[PDB]
Amino acid sequence: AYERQYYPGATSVAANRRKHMSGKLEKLREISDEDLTAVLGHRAPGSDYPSTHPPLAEMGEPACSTRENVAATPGAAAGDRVRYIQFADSMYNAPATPYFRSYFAAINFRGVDPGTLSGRQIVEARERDMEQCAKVQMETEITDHALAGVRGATVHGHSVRLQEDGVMFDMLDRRRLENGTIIMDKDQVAIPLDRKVDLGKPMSSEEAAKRTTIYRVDNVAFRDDAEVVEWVHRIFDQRTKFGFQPK
Amino acid sequence: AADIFSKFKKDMEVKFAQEFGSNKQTGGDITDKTAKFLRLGPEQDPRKVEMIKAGKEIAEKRGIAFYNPMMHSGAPLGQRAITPYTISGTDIVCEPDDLHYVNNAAMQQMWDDIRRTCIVGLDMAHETLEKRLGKEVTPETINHYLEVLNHAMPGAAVVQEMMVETHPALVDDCYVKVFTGDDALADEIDKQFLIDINKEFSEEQAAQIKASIGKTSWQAIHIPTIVSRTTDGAQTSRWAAMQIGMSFISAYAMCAGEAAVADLSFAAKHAALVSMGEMLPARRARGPNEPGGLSFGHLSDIVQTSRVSEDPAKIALEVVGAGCMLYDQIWLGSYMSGGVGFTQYATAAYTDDILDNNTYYDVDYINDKYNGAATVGKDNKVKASLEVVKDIATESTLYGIETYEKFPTALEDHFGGSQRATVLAAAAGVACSLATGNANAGLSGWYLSMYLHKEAWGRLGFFGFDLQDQCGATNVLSYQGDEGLPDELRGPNYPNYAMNVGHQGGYAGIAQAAHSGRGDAFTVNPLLKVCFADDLLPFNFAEPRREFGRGAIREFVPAGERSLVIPA
Amino acid sequence: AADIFSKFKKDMEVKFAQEFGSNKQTGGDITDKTAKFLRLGPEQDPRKVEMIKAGKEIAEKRGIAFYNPMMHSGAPLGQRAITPYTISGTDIVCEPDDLHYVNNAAMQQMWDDIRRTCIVGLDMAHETLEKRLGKEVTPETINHYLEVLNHAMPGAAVVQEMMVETHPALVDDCYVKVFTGDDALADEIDKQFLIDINKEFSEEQAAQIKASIGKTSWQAIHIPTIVSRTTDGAQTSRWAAMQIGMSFISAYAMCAGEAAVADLSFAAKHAALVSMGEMLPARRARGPNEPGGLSFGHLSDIVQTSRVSEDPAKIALEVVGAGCMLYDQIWLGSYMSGGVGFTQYATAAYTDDILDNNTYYDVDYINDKYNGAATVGKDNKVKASLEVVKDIATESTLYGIETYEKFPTALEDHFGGSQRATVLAAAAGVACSLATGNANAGLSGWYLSMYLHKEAWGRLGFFGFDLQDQCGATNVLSYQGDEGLPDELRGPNYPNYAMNVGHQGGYAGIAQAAHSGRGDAFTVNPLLKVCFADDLLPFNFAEPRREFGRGAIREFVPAGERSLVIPA
Amino acid sequence: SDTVDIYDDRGKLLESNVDIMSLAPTRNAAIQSIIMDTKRSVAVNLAGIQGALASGKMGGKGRQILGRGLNYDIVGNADAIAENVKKLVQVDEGDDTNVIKVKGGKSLLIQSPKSRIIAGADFMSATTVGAAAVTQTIMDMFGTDPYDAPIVKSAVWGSYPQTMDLMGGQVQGILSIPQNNEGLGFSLRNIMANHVAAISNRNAMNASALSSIYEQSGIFEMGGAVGMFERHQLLGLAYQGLNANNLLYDIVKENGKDGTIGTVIESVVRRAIEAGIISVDKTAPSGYNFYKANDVPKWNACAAVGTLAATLVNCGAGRAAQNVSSTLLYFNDILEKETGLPGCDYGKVEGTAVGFSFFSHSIYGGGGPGVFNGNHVVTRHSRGFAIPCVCAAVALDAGTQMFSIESTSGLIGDVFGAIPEFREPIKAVAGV
Amino acid sequence: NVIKVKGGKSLLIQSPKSRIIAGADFMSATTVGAAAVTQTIMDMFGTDPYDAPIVKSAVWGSYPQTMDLMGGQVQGILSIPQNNEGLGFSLRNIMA
Ligand code: F43
Ligand SMILES: C[C@@H](OP(=O)(O)O)[C@H](NC(=O)CCCCCCS)C(=O)O
Ligand SMILES: O=S(=O)(O)CCS
Ligand SMILES: O=S(=O)(O)CCS
Repeated sequence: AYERQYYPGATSVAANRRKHMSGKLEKLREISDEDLTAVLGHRAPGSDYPSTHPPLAEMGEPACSTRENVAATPGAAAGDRVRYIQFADSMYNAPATPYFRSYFAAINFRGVDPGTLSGRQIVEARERDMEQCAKVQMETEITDHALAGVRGATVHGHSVRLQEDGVMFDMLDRRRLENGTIIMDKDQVAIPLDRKVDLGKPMSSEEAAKRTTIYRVDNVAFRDDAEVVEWVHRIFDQRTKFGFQPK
Repeated sequence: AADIFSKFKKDMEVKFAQEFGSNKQTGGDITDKTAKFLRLGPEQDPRKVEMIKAGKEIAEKRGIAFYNPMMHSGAPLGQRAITPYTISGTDIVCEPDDLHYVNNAAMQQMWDDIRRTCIVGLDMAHETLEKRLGKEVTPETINHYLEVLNHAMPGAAVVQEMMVETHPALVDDCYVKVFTGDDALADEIDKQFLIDINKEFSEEQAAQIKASIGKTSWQAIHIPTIVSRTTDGAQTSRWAAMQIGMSFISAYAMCAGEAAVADLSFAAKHAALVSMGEMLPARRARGPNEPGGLSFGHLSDIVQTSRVSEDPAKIALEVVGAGCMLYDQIWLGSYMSGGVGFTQYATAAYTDDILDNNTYYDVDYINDKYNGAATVGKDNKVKASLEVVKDIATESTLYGIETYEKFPTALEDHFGGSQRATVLAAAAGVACSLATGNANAGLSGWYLSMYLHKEAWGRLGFFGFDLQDQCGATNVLSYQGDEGLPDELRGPNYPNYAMNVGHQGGYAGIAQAAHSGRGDAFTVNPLLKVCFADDLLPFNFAEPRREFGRGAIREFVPAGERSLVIPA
Repeated sequence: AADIFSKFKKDMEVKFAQEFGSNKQTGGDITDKTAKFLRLGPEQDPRKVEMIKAGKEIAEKRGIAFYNPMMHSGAPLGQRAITPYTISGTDIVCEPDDLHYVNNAAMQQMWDDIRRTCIVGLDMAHETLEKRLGKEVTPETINHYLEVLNHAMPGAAVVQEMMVETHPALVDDCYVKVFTGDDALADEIDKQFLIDINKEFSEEQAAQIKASIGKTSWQAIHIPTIVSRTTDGAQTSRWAAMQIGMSFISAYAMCAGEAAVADLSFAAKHAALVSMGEMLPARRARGPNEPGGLSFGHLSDIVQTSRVSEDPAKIALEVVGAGCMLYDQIWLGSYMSGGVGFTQYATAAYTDDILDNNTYYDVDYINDKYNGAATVGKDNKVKASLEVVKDIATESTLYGIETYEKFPTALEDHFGGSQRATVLAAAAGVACSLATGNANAGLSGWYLSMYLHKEAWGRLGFFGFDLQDQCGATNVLSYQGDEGLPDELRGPNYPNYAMNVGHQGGYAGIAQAAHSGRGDAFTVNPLLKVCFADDLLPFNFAEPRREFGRGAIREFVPAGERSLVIPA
Repeated sequence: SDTVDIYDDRGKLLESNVDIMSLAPTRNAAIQSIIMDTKRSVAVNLAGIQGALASGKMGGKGRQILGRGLNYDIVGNADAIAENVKKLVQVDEGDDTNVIKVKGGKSLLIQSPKSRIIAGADFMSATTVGAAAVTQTIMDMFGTDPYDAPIVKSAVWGSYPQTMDLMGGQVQGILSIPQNNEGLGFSLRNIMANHVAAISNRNAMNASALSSIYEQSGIFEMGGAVGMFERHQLLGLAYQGLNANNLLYDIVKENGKDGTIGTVIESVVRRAIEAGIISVDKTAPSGYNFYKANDVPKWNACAAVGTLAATLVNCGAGRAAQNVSSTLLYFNDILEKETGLPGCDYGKVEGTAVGFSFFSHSIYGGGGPGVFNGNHVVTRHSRGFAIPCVCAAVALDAGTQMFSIESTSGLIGDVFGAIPEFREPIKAVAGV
Repeated sequence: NVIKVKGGKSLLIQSPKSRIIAGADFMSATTVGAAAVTQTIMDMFGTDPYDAPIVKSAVWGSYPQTMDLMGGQVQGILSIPQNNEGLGFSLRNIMA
């Protein structure tokens, strides 16, 4: 029986990376089912999930061992559309970094299609399955809602200087600090919501620095986590050697 | 190095801490992590205002919708500050839009000057005249041939009666010069036709070129830009061959169309032709002399900085700039896609002295740790190894990352992860090439940078940025058929490289760096190095980055315009 | 027919019997077999004088030899008379040099207008939004999408912050319109975006088009000429697809980059794309939308004369003119060779009403012998046979030959046998197509004309003129893999046709003639026919020959010039 | 001497103690039979020809030649046409020529005798002779006038030879045309993923099996399996492609109910340690164990199996093809971070997956997983270890794609899916 | 069959028929031949991994930047398949 170790390193950043990868994330706030559906913007809150094809139980499936041995998710079974949740995360110590959101999704959720980019990270999945993953990302420490933002388009901000109130720039102003709490009053493609969503009080810069999976020279320097630099060196060496001759 | 670091900081001050147009960025500390975003929209930028006005008027005039910033989702461009770019190594401050290739005649002309150029040997042609016709080829007959050729090449007649011809005013950029590794012949060539290798290159570099090509003679042909623009790259070698054939017929009193002429044709079109680049496979089908066929070594040799500078980093950096512009803005950003395209994917590597800062830091690090290995020399280089690559590339990348982190202005500047990846990896790769004299050690450094970058920030580039970078380290020293290749011979059609921005210009700089560190005359082809050692070409290939700046400020005069035949 | 014969004779008078410039051709009978040759040289022609002066000054300025008529073997051009050309069907008298494509903005723009154009279906993209996202597509969402698209397509941003964009003043010729065989949808499209099939075509032709394409909707995309000139033809479909993708993302509030977007990409780039032409094999390697891939039916449909004329001969003759210009002057005369090129190989088919004379004689002959078979109709045609081809093509060729013999001016005009062969065979082929409604009966007539021509004069064309013509008759009705093909689907890459001047424009006219004689809306592709039924394009595809004349008199305004960013 | 036991798609033992060298495309009779049949066979759409003849719609998108209509009952004469086509396609009486009527006469399977492939440089004779046979047959059967011959010809051949292919024609094979090859030895890699899934009848593991056979036959023709690289590629073919030792099946099964990309990594690393293929090289201060591969080609094969197993689990759970691009990326990326060992193909599966993800989620090109193939610029880079997963992913899709199997590969699946060795490739290679 | 010709200045490399039987076309003769020579030189002369690209391109030339082995040292009687103008043309691409 193999116990996964996930990631090297012995700093707070490496420890936080293992927390994200293993899905051991502290719940910090609550979002209702309807508010989650509202911010995602794929259907009216509380409405039935639209479908892209009939339920598996209705149309039937080919009989092969994989379909028999691999259980379809509730979203696949229902024939849901594949929809998404996408985040931008500030490089100024947002808890999340793009690759580690994707690892979080790949390791802890079934039937997911994560994508990593510098300014955006996305999980595509059958809509109801996606909402399960979305809820954890919205509620737990993997997201600070000042330093991050749910953005399905026009994502610019991850590398831009922070606003003086500690909130990451949004071209389309979907969420901001109001009375010491983060309010989101548009969905992730910036269509105004009927009801604004309280995404809770932001982390202090101090707490963000402790919870972040990003290295920075003025918090926890990458150079100082020798194990992770060595890991890179070992992967590099081995890839180079085995490309010449796999021995 | 200190001077470049000061230049980088000045760039950040100009870009972020003093107003550009009406963006109201009237002050600030370039190390500050925070900023105020004014939500001014596109009107903060005078070029954008000009574009909006033109878009409105043209839409009204032509009767169908056109440029309109309000069609942008959510809000128009410029909700944060629209800020300028300074061309690296210069004080030329540019409107961002003026660096889009469509808006920049210098950028378009650099490509036209490459596209409309090929090199054709003379020796085979002369052997043909000697063997088949019994003709005696002398300096006199060659000089007469060259004057006939420089009449014929732009599109003028030498044999038939009742010919129409191209208007000289439309094709004034078309000409043919010659060069030769035979010093005795070079002394006899009418100087108006000669690219003098002994004059244009240092004694060491001239020796390398002449030893490489031997006592052989070559034509540097540049066909009309207006023709290149009407047609394509594959036009070039055909155009050159037609008028070479006509000029041999006329100058040597051959039958105007005999069997021996066909040998001159095959010599000019195939046997003694050197193209800028070769054809591309079906999915990206293109004939010769298109950007995808242009090997990284060939671009390094078209760029003339190696001839006029003794600074190996400067030489590499000019090639990076030229390559990022051509390969990303015109090739990948237009030929292979289009639209708004990839201006700033490229500008990150030739503006605001950020790449230069990382690179010159590396040079000092290498010189300090490796007994001046980054200074010009062939016998002061470090043996390429995994150890040396890991040392230099890791140090390079850590410094570059720390600079982005200590200067939030630099991070906002290169806002895309791909831009930062290109800069960090280019510096690391160029550094490894400089220290080792091994271009593929440079490639290894490039890929190691990407790997360190990814783990440092938990992000790298865009969705498909590191297809080649994850295939990268393992394919550097592979000798498998479609994997192995020296970087000098690699290019945009090397399978891993065939798609994605942010790389090809860097690889060209890495190829160049391996040879500039050695003081080599060329990176892979002396024929191209000499061909473009010529100030008559409209684009100054010795200063490609600065040329882009001259284009931005509308002081670059291109060839190929049609105002002569256009109404008032 | 009488009126065209009078135009022909008038053209001979203008060309030969009244002096042009200072050529001193002040009199003479156009049937005279003799002339005096004054040995005046190039100075007899005012354009040549202008060119000489320009070449002299530019050579002096740039410091290397240039245009100089004295470099011509033996003597400079014009030891006989340099005489003008009149564009057929017009009174536009041209300087011969002004009809070289390099010197003619109308010719260059015609190619650019074809090169920068592609057609992309909307239905599959709409089905993608429906199925994957559950989107409802309405005329409202389509009209919004189209306005977003016409902002985005020229090179402007709709999603990202901090984008640079193409200057609207440089790309004002770029736009996207739509057309649809769904009348109900057509009624709801904002008219600024619509190519109205019912408005632009007669009711019969509109019915044929709508029956052909069904209730399907299409985008007619024309990307910027400045981009087309910087890049190539294979650029066009990529450019179109990029901005179609961005506009669907923006207009329908998709994720800016999700799996469904890739389906839109494949649809735009492959599954719902109609190119002007397909890629070419390795020896003449080129991607899509180059002249070699442009089938004869496709050119016939790009040319818009069929829509605005009821004269089947006129419609075929305009396609011949457009084809001879494009295929011989730009394609074979530049892309595939270059230099002075093939201006007069092409002008022979669209100047001095010689081809028109032979063709209209044929129309009268056919109508008188075959109960008006050359008048517009589908049920009045003669069954294609060796009998009918032999009758029409023999009569056509004998008349044309005898006209060259009765008017020595006509013979001296078309001084090359290839020119005469193109004219005689085009007339005979168009005639056979008009009479039968069978384009390959037209091809048979073309080849028979060549065979009769050869035996009549003991000569035909240039050295390799009749490679395809000796392969011709036998390959017309072959059904072997690389031999058989309807003329409508043939093009410059049909193996026999791949090399030689004086044919491809004729074959295009022959393809058109089979369908113009029937009154057909199109020759092979309704999508191209409707795409170019649009007066916003700078080139008037309804009258290509006259447009070449507008270009010769410097009254054609091209797109894609860079004046805005060039210094004064 | 590396041997494996071959298990089928349902995890049942087929053959024990099979030398992996016997599985080489260059030695294996079943694989060579699949290659020969792929080379020598084409599908002809008879209903398409009939429609093209009647309407003039031939030669490409939008094309129609007006006024040249021929009303031939092609489909109603399908049996007589098949018979005459066989007479023309065959080289000797009673040879291995096979012409079969498909879908009630709407299409034909035309299998040239192997003699045409033996006497040919490549595989295009199947297309050219097939098209010629059909063209001649229609010309004779319906008494076409010579001046209508061009119409009958192009109904079958489309725009060839103006185009390089039979664009807008009615003849298709599993392969493309040789000129579409990006590299040398790439012909058998230019097979659309939707084709393979169609032929497999949407059986995921048989799809990845057949794809593996094609891909490795390509790598072998590329000269990418010479010397030490032969064992390297054959371990991959055996384990990832042919379910060697039931490893693929067992890993999928134990992760099938609740498994993710992440749990498949646990299965792969646990089994690799159990087999002695990898062991701890060094333990860092944090407790992190850096591993070393004791058999590098075998470790690569473990990673190859894991990549496919993760695809079957993650695409299987979603019944969605698109999950394959991220699966290939993150299985290998996360595997490297778990172990300190390089992922499959030493980064090249991960790399392929990065661009493959991008070009299946962006504006720039590509498309859904089904359009990709080993000759595609996006997905060529890995040495055969990525595309088999793509074929399996496409097979598992329940209906999320615009460019589905039916859309692109309906004719191919109908014409070729009935060939036993093609539909059951693991059983074919095992010798049943 | 591998034969030394011209006193060792060149080799004839004939692949076994099995490589042609298992192949779609004929390029396996070139790629396997070149791969065999490349591997043999790498081993025989103890080439350091960072010099492997130089040994490889001495044999393969500019492949895979070019579609052919341009500037390499391997030739056959045929060309490469992508140079075919038509379908079935490979055996026709042999210069006189
Ligand atoms: C719509 C897509 C999906 C796709 O396939 N391509 C896009 C868009 C496309 C469009 C954007 C133009 C427009 O706004 O209409 C163009 C210009 C290509 C074109 N069609 O001309 C482009 N990308 Ni993109 N794109 C870019 C970038 C990026 C970076 C931006 C990150 C940030 O924080 O701002 C991210 C990827 C990443 O996170 O790494 C990115 C994504 C995307 N890129 C996401 C949209 C993301 C968003 O919603 O904002 N681009 C860059 O990082 C720099 C270069 C820059 C390109 C323009 C230029 O080079 O000047 C542009 C290049
Ligand atoms: C993949 C391929 O596209 P297709 O899948 O064939 O449609 C290819 N495009 C590109 O590689 C475009 C690259 C430049 C734009 C993205 C840069 S990161 C091409 O058009 O030939
Ligand atoms: O967002 S994507 O990485 O697909 C495109 C970057 S320009
Ligand atoms: O004289 S040749 O027929 O070879 C060339 C005609 S332009």
